Amino acid sequence: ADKELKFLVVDDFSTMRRIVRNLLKELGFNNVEEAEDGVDALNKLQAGGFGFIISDWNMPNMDGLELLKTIRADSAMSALPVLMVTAEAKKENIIAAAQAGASGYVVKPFTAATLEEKLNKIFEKLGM
Amino acid sequence: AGVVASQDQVDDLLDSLGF
Ligand code: BEF
Ligand SMILES: [Mg+2]
Repeated sequence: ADKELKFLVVDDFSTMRRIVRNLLKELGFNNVEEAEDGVDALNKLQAGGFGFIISDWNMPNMDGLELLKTIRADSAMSALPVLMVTAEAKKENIIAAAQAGASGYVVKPFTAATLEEKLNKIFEKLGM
Repeated sequence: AGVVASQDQVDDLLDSLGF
């Protein structure tokens, strides 16, 4: 994909955001911004220009499921890739995220290989 | 076993359901 694709990394945990942002940078993606929760994330998605979202689930204020649903419901952002990267491993919830239209689902802890594999999978499905 | 403990398990799950 375009090495200038704008990513939004959403997680309440500073350390994890560093992990994800660094992986993107190492993959060639230096245009990366961060949000600490869903409310924050949406405020940021409004200024526009974002091409891909990587989101945590459990966060204060708005969680990653409600955030996914809001993005999918917004005609300005409804087809934007939203990759879930979360500790949340209960089946009924992974199911919920995928029914809500998640582009993929990565469980914590993850390997760099997994993240890369899931990213390249989305790029191809969407022709990015 | 209500919980998944690996990526492969998640992949297999999502796959088994048409995702
Ligand atoms: F807190 Be995240 F959902 F791992
Ligand atoms: Mg969290």
